[PDB]
Amino acid sequence: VRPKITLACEVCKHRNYITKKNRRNDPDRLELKKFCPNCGKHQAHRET
Amino acid sequence: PKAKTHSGASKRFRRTGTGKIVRQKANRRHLLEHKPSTRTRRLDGRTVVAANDTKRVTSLLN
Amino acid sequence: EGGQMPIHMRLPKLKGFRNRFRTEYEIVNVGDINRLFPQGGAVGVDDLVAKGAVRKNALVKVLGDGKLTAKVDVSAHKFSGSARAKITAAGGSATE
Amino acid sequence: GASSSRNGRDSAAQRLGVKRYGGQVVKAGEILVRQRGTKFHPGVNVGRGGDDTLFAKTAGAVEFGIKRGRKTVSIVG
RNA sequence: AAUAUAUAGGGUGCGGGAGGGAACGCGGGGAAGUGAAACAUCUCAGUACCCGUAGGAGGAGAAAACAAUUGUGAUUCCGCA
RNA sequence: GCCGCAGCGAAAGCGAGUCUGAAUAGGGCGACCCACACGCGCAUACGCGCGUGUGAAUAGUGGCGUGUUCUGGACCCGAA
RNA sequence: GGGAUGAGCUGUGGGUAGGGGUGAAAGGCCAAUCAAACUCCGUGAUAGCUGGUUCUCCCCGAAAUGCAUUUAGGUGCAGC
RNA sequence: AUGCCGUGGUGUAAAGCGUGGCAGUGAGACGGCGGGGGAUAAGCUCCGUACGUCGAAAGGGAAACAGCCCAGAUCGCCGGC
RNA sequence: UACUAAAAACACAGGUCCGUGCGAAGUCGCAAGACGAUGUAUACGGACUGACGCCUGCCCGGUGCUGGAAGGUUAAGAGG
RNA sequence: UUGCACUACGAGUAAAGAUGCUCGUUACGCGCGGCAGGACGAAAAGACCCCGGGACCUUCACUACAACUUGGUAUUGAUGU
RNA sequence: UCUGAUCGUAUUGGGCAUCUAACCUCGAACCCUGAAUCGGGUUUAGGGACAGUGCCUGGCGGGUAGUUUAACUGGGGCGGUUGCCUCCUAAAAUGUAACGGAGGCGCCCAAAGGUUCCCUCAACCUGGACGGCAAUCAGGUGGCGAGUGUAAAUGCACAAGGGAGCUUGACUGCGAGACUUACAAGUCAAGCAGGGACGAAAGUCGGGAUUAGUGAUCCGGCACCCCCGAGUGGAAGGGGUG
Ligand SMILES: *C(=O)[C@H](CCSC)NC=O
Ligand SMILES: [Mg+2]
Ligand SMILES: [Mg+2]
Ligand SMILES: [Mg+2]
Ligand SMILES: [Mg+2]
Ligand SMILES: [Mg+2]
Ligand SMILES: [Mg+2]
Ligand SMILES: [Mg+2]
Ligand SMILES: [Mg+2]
Ligand SMILES: [Mg+2]
Ligand SMILES: [Mg+2]
Ligand SMILES: [Mg+2]
Ligand SMILES: [Mg+2]
Ligand SMILES: [Mg+2]
Ligand SMILES: [Mg+2]
Ligand SMILES: [Mg+2]
Ligand SMILES: [Mg+2]
Ligand SMILES: [Mg+2]
Ligand SMILES: [Mg+2]
Ligand SMILES: [Mg+2]
Ligand SMILES: [Mg+2]
Ligand SMILES: [Mg+2]
Ligand SMILES: [Mg+2]
Ligand SMILES: [Mg+2]
Ligand SMILES: [Mg+2]
Ligand SMILES: [Mg+2]
Ligand SMILES: [Mg+2]
Ligand SMILES: [Mg+2]
Ligand SMILES: [Mg+2]
Ligand SMILES: [Mg+2]
Ligand SMILES: [Mg+2]
Ligand SMILES: [Mg+2]
Ligand SMILES: [Mg+2]
Ligand SMILES: [Mg+2]
Ligand SMILES: [Mg+2]
Ligand SMILES: [Mg+2]
Ligand SMILES: [Mg+2]
Ligand SMILES: [Mg+2]
Ligand SMILES: [Mg+2]
Ligand SMILES: [Mg+2]
Ligand SMILES: [Mg+2]
Ligand SMILES: [Mg+2]
Ligand SMILES: [Mg+2]
Ligand SMILES: [Mg+2]
Ligand SMILES: [Mg+2]
Ligand SMILES: [Mg+2]
Ligand SMILES: [Mg+2]
Ligand SMILES: [Mg+2]
Ligand SMILES: [Mg+2]
Ligand SMILES: [Mg+2]
Ligand SMILES: [Mg+2]
Ligand SMILES: [Mg+2]
Ligand SMILES: [Mg+2]
Ligand SMILES: [Mg+2]
Ligand SMILES: [Mg+2]
Ligand SMILES: [Mg+2]
Ligand SMILES: [Mg+2]
Ligand SMILES: [Mg+2]
Ligand SMILES: [Mg+2]
Ligand SMILES: [Mg+2]
Ligand SMILES: [Mg+2]
Ligand SMILES: [Mg+2]
Ligand SMILES: [Mg+2]
Ligand SMILES: [Mg+2]
Ligand SMILES: [Mg+2]
Ligand SMILES: [Mg+2]
Ligand SMILES: [Mg+2]
Ligand SMILES: [Mg+2]
Ligand SMILES: [Mg+2]
Ligand SMILES: [Mg+2]
Ligand SMILES: [Mg+2]
Ligand SMILES: [Mg+2]
Ligand SMILES: [Mg+2]
Ligand SMILES: [Mg+2]
Ligand SMILES: [Mg+2]
Ligand SMILES: [Mg+2]
Ligand SMILES: [Mg+2]
Ligand SMILES: [Zn+2]
Repeated sequence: VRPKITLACEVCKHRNYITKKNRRNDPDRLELKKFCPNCGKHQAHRET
Repeated sequence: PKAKTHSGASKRFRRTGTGKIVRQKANRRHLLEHKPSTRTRRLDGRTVVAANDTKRVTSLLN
Repeated sequence: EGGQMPIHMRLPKLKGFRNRFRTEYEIVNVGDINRLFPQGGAVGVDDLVAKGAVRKNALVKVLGDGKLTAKVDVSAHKFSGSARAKITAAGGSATE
Repeated sequence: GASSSRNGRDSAAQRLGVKRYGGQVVKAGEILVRQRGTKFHPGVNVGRGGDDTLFAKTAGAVEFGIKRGRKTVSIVG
């Protein structure tokens, strides 16, 4: 019910981050601004 | 005959230029989600074998 | 260690591999060309062996530790970057 | 025999308490009072910490005192 | 011979084999106790034992060889690596 | 042939440095003599930088002896 | 004391061999030994277990606690 | 109250610390004091104590009496306290 | 039960069930071969009750045994 | 069988049941026939109990193998439908 | 020429039936054979591409074989327990045992995180339509008796408790110096740089008031980096980072 999701970038698609969400409270994939070390700046991040 | 070296401990320890015996650090292979980045950075790199272990570790490399 | 997981199984393996094709070079500094050859001249790979500065039948490589004041014309494999400077700063040369 | 091991368990002692006392020269970063909560409060040149650890920010001598009821840990620089 | 071509089998005369030996050799069969602080993979160990079969020794051997851009040029054995 | 002669790094590789890193940021590992004269930016006298020494103390490796350890039955005796 | 014309007792000769024989069944018997015989070899089997370990003097001198353990009468590391 | 950490004086040879060689030990016992278990029973059991002794400590005293009190045997003496 | 147990234990004639159509089934053997048997279902082997008299009730869910093959799952080989 | 030997008893004390220690009490030295209370008498490195190892036995504990058995393929062919 | 049906020639595969020549017979006769219930050969009578065996493959398999079957324990068995977190025992630092006395944990939260600004509660007293001991309202008294996602302790009213706007630092590259410690581990960390969030600024932010919500190594899986690439160029595989 609390799986480990991974957060890939939206420009270079590198899987930079891993965290946990709830699956019944959040059926759709998270979107967060996080730092991308390849791009050198904050990009968007969805799940996979 | 001839003294065989321990094949396991020679894949885990090595020597520097002066004679210190370095090693890596545990707890950094899996189950890395709940470990914050202040912990996975403390376990990064190499450290010196402690002063109490360095007799048995030397005798397994020789 | 009495039963527990010992020091050579608690700890992870050292990372990486060992290169099968690594070519090692034997080391002479340019601060040893000064002390062994103060009159200068030709410094061959065979001349460094007989003076005891380097081993037999191996590839030499001149590095740049120390001062150089003599005027030497040294032939070697793979000169360093900072050793072509100190050799030509006295009037010599460096050929492969 | 009545198996009255209904309660036979404990945690590990956490080594809390005051670690550098008064009039004692410290370095930058030395942990002064490790504790649960703010039994002691940060004063001058003392930061709190993530689990209320009360380290040091500047070398000097440690002195304790009172600041409106809440007792403080300070460092004379 | 049955059965015809013929063979199986029989008669006669020449040569040879069998068995033994302390170790060594080559081909084949092949444990366990033990070690793993238990044990099954693995070890012990292709060891003990066993079978075939030699020779004064045997086996191997005259490149479907290595090597890596120059090269070495049958095999066996010892020292290194 | 072995050991000493340069190290760092997973390795390519570079080398009194080197790996990590965007970093002329910081750390890890490794090198690196002020007890004195002099010149010099110049420190109150005291020292960073840099030349000649006053001529700083380095150093390994092969035998033999001894203590311990390793592979073997391994200090000796003893099963079912 | 039980059988004593019977599923009787007995002589001589022969057969069955070790995870096998034989058993009107007790794990009985198989050369004074049997819940897997004897002899030789692997073999100087292994034993965290018990026992033993030989001349002298001089100086210093403990521990029986902590941590972990298929660990609790063993052992590693720390303390001394 | 004690104990504990820091610092400034003073005192004390065989104290402390770093790094190597070689260990043994990891079954403790009783006594004083503070406690848990037990019936505030045990020569009972489990902990604390810069507490002691035995273990590894002879000599004197407690009739005898590892653990209590006094005292620490280098050797000699038909000397004193 | 040779060597502490002779019994109520084992055997037994009698009973039932299951196996076997004949170099049988079962057993000793890697095989050939043998016993079974110079026997042929009124015989032979396996299991359990144990002269004789009166009798032997109910349960096919569980695990076996025998027979069946509708559908489910399932190896190598073919296929590529 | 046996460490010794000019080997009493009571009430004690001690590894908690003393010929050997303490305080007492009793006993002339040595033999021969008897008795069996103690010498924790003699014999068997406790068979019970626990700890470590071993054996053999069981089963719907684990992993294997003999035997029995399935299908493919070789031995393995021809003509029909 | 394509979807679909049908027909024809050739090739090959599966069933069923027949055939004989491989193979099979402890059916018979004859011969080696003088003496033969063995054996082989010839002929005949039946079976027949089945059976048997070889290689591959699934099933069943105490019939047999090698071994495991935990420790703690006021003797063993039976019962109970084993790791992490909080209290007391615990003798006013730290630490401290027993099958001593009490309880919790193997999570939950996309806001219950970051920041900025504002607020003060429970209980009680008086008044009030349905309305009651206690819903909502108004006023007094009230300094913490309420509250904190979750156990207890230490905290917290200056709020870490109640409310709202914007957000993603629930970051990447690191880290002087310390706590704890046999070792392996565990804990805290000012500050520097990149790139951000809130705020007028100062500044605070590397998850949550704090301490549990976990698992060494080995062997594998995926994404990325393009480091080695067994003659060379690739590839296979290995390596690093997450
Ligand atoms: C139990 O007492 C007994 C032992 C023999 S007498 C000490 N067990 C079996 O015989
Ligand atoms: Mg939501
Ligand atoms: Mg990894
Ligand atoms: Mg991480
Ligand atoms: Mg374990
Ligand atoms: Mg606690
Ligand atoms: Mg936190
Ligand atoms: Mg011969
Ligand atoms: Mg074995
Ligand atoms: Mg074995
Ligand atoms: Mg073993
Ligand atoms: Mg052993
Ligand atoms: Mg020859
Ligand atoms: Mg290296
Ligand atoms: Mg550096
Ligand atoms: Mg010698
Ligand atoms: Mg009579
Ligand atoms: Mg009579
Ligand atoms: Mg009679
Ligand atoms: Mg019996
Ligand atoms: Mg006998
Ligand atoms: Mg046996
Ligand atoms: Mg052997
Ligand atoms: Mg032995
Ligand atoms: Mg002394
Ligand atoms: Mg030790
Ligand atoms: Mg112990
Ligand atoms: Mg102990
Ligand atoms: Mg004790
Ligand atoms: Mg006691
Ligand atoms: Mg005491
Ligand atoms: Mg007391
Ligand atoms: Mg006791
Ligand atoms: Mg003493
Ligand atoms: Mg002792
Ligand atoms: Mg004494
Ligand atoms: Mg005395
Ligand atoms: Mg006396
Ligand atoms: Mg006097
Ligand atoms: Mg008898
Ligand atoms: Mg009798
Ligand atoms: Mg019958
Ligand atoms: Mg048969
Ligand atoms: Mg019948
Ligand atoms: Mg039956
Ligand atoms: Mg009966
Ligand atoms: Mg049925
Ligand atoms: Mg007398
Ligand atoms: Mg007496
Ligand atoms: Mg007496
Ligand atoms: Mg006497
Ligand atoms: Mg007499
Ligand atoms: Mg008598
Ligand atoms: Mg008696
Ligand atoms: Mg006796
Ligand atoms: Mg005994
Ligand atoms: Mg069965
Ligand atoms: Mg078949
Ligand atoms: Mg077949
Ligand atoms: Mg078995
Ligand atoms: Mg036990
Ligand atoms: Mg008990
Ligand atoms: Mg305390
Ligand atoms: Mg205290
Ligand atoms: Mg519980
Ligand atoms: Mg908010
Ligand atoms: Mg709040
Ligand atoms: Mg996270
Ligand atoms: Mg650090
Ligand atoms: Mg910034
Ligand atoms: Mg702004
Ligand atoms: Mg910060
Ligand atoms: Mg929490
Ligand atoms: Mg492993
Ligand atoms: Mg290639
Ligand atoms: Mg790849
Ligand atoms: Mg990194
Ligand atoms: Zn990106």
